[PDB]
Amino acid sequence: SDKLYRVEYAKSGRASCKKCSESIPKDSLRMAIMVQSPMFDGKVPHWYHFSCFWKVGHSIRHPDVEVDGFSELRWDDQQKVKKTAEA
Amino acid sequence: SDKLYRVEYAKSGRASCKKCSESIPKDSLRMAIMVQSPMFDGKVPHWYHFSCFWKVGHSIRHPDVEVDGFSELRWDDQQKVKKTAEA
DNA sequence: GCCGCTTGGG
DNA sequence: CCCAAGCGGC
Ligand SMILES: [Zn+2]
Ligand SMILES: [Zn+2]
Repeated sequence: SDKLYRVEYAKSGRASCKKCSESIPKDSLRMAIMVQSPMFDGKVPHWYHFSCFWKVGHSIRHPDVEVDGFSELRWDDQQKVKKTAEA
Repeated sequence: SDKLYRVEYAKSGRASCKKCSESIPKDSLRMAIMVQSPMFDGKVPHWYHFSCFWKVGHSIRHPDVEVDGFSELRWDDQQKVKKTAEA
């Protein structure tokens, strides 16, 4: 995927939020900025809590196309993403 | 539990049959005799392919009460175990 | 318990 | 890609 963002239910509880540095609980809704690695050739996620992600300021117009993983979210959460992005 | 035997769909494909020595395929029906390790507070399974389990002299009168995991098997496999035990 | 395979974080 | 945790086998 060449998308800039990723959203998903946390696969583990081990990722640390880049903003607040607190861990992100398994299964919770988390979002990443996908960035190029300096260790190897490929993208790595910078994970944030859902709310922390928005606090650091993004202009995502069409979440469905711009955020990888969007379509695999529960409808409930897809709507929370769209809603949040628009505001 | 405290039961001597366990039956389940194999959690991996890595276990080797203690009768025939061949690997037990992931998700296949497998059976174990359970033994207490003197090295740690935990039970160790000797796994077997379903068919091989009966060829080594392991024997079962009441699967329902003797074999841990029996009631969680698919109906088909419950009747297979019960039938094979009676035989 | 120990260890290797697999998964996940980076 | 490297490293470490989680899981599975024993
Ligand atoms: Zn955060
Ligand atoms: Zn066998």
